[PDB]
Amino acid sequence: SNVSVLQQFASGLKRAKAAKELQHYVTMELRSTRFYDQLNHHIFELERKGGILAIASLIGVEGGNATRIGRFANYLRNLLPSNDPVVMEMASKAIGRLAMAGDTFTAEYVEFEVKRALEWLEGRRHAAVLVLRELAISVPTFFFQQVQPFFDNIFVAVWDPKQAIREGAVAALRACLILTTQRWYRHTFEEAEKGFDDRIHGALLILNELVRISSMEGERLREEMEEI
Amino acid sequence: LVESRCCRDLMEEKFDQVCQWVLKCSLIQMTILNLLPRLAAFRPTQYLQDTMNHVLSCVKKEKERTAAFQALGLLSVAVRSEFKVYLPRVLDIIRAALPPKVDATVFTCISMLARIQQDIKELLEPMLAVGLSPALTAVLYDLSRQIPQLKKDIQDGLLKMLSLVLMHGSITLALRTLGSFEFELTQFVRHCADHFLNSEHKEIRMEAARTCSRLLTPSVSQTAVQVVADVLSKLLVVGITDPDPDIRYCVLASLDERFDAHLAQAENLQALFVALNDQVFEIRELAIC
Repeated sequence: SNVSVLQQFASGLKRAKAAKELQHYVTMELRSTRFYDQLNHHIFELERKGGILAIASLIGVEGGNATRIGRFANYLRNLLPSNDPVVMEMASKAIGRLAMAGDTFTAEYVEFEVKRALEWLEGRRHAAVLVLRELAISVPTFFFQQVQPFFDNIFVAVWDPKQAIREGAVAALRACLILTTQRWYRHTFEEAEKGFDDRIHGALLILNELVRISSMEGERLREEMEEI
Repeated sequence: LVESRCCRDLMEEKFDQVCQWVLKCSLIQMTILNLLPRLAAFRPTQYLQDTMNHVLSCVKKEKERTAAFQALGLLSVAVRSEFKVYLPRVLDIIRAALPPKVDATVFTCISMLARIQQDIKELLEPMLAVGLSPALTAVLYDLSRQIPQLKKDIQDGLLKMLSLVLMHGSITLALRTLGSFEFELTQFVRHCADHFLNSEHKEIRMEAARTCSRLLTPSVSQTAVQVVADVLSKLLVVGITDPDPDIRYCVLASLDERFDAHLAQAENLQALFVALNDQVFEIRELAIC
């Protein structure tokens, strides 16, 4: 039971990874706990894509309510400090998926993550934008606890000399703007105008988000074109 | 509210940046093209002409044709009079671009610009030789449903390409097209019973089973009853003697309630009776129903 699971985890870490995660999730649902935790810890310590995928696959299948939330919280903060390669984006998504399970400690974990991400706001600003977007997508209600500091932090992080950092900041700002519009407009317009007067793509991206939010007529055409 | 108040100023500022940063800044060029469609829809002729010229300049530029193609289509949808005479530049640019064959954005621009009836008459030929892609089929299907100007011409072009494609994985798309939406057919279904009997590809067989049931729509003359009963036999045998259940599962799923009057034949019944004693439950559950 444990030897096969350990062998499958190593094979997935090093389409094979996706197949192993699906098989492990099916096997876990059909059905030991200590062996899975030790294998996950070894995968997380060592590789990076396999450990995050295995944790994400086991999330929402085994049924961890609070015990699994605490263990995943420590692991999630371990990979948050350093912005690893594109594989680490799955780990942030896995953290968001775990935070969206609806646990008692999910509200406290989201608040702690938001405060940590605000300090970070390019291995820190870019990671914070993706983490903030993941939290907003998974828990839009929890992302509205502190929205004023997020806008101020985003207005300063988007001015940094980077290219892909503003891409995540625009997406994070758009997600925050979408949540606000679903239920700050003056601050966003003034901040964009101040930066408008390196500073080319960022200014247009902020303006594009405001235009799409203000008028959704053109957004439907873009969505229809993408689908077709 | 707030955005609608400071909209002309933003449009004026956006126009200045695009006009000034013409060849100075790929990040800004990608952002400028995206921002233009947002400005064109929200703020609708000096602005339109400048935006079209900037899009036209970036249309031939590298790493910007795909962005410009979507931007031009968005502007055309916002105002039909603004792109009434300026659409020919897009058509002329894509006239020799398709015959020469990157092509994914070409179909998207046409689909976005489509949503007057004489330009699509000759434009079908360049699109036909562009290639057999789902985007091309989806765009053509959308044009036919939204604007059925020449339904036969779109049907003739699709049928002609389908006939020659099956004459000799890429073929699976052509089979999908015939079974995707309605067409204007007993010669196809007879040869359609040959692909899954000879091709060893499992993927082509999955679509082969699906298209046979949907293409059997003509279901009191003893000329079509014989042929429909023949093509039904092939699927029934395949659905029980196939190695993997994935092909078998879709065969019986296609044979839905509608074929109640066609599955009652004694020879056909023996095919179904075997499926009750099957190794996997997913087929047994379908067979008993």
